[PDB]
Amino acid sequence: ADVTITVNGKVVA
Amino acid sequence: FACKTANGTAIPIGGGSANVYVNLAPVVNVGQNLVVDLSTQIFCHNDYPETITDYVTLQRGAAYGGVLSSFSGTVKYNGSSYPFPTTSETPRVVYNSRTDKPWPVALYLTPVSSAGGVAIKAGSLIAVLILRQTNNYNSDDFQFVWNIYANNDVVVPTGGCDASARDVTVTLPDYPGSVPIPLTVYCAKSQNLGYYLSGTTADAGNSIFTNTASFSPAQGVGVQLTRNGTIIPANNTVSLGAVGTSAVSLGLTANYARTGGQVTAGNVQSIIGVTFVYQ
Ligand SMILES: [Ca+2]
Repeated sequence: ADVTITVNGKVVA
Repeated sequence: FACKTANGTAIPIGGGSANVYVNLAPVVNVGQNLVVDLSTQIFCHNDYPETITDYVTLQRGAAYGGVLSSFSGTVKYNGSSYPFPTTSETPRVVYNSRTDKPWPVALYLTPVSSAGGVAIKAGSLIAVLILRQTNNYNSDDFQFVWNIYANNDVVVPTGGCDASARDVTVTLPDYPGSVPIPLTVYCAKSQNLGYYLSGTTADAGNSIFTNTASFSPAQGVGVQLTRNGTIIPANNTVSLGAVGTSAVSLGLTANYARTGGQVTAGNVQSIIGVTFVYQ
């Protein structure tokens, strides 16, 4: 890939 | 104590602000120095040199627009060099004549690594320089604010089509939520660009990228990229079209998407590739 996208998320309780 | 620009605009006794319009080198590359010499446009003079001596300084200098995001710099004042944007008040220059003399200020700006294409666009605010005037007479402490604008486009040489960054990481709000993704592209010569996404998906529509996290991973959810209100499946060409020296956004947005189960707490991570298609 020309660009790599890292997508950080989080689910709380 | 008064000041005046080369293009008419002046600032009277007591301080005040003024917009300066400077011509810039339309092409500047890495290692080369873009020089904004303001000793040819900003002039000042002492109104009562027979009784009062004026003291003038470059109090603070801030970078804006393309200078702030594509240029590292120093500032020349009365022969001495200082960090730009400034972090301390400079020594003073004495003004003791009614004859309008140059304000000894110059900007030395070198392009950074990420610079390329139209780094400084026309009519855009490139700097703000605060002159500070005092005297040995009164307790006058006046500020002459100078808003430095670029008259023209400044292009950082680039070869072919290059993207904003190679590693773009974006953080999502706690489930659920969405985030814009800061990703741009610029081409030296205007070319028709497209692009597609790559990665591992969990759905039949091949759009919901799997949560790659192996620390405390949250199940049930994944990441889905959207553009112009429309979900972009993996391996699906999105044509940006005519792309030139101006940055053209890919318009991506990171979203949460449901797998087909029930969402549990924990980390979420997806590594999505962007590959450009030419012609
Ligand atoms: Ca490329």
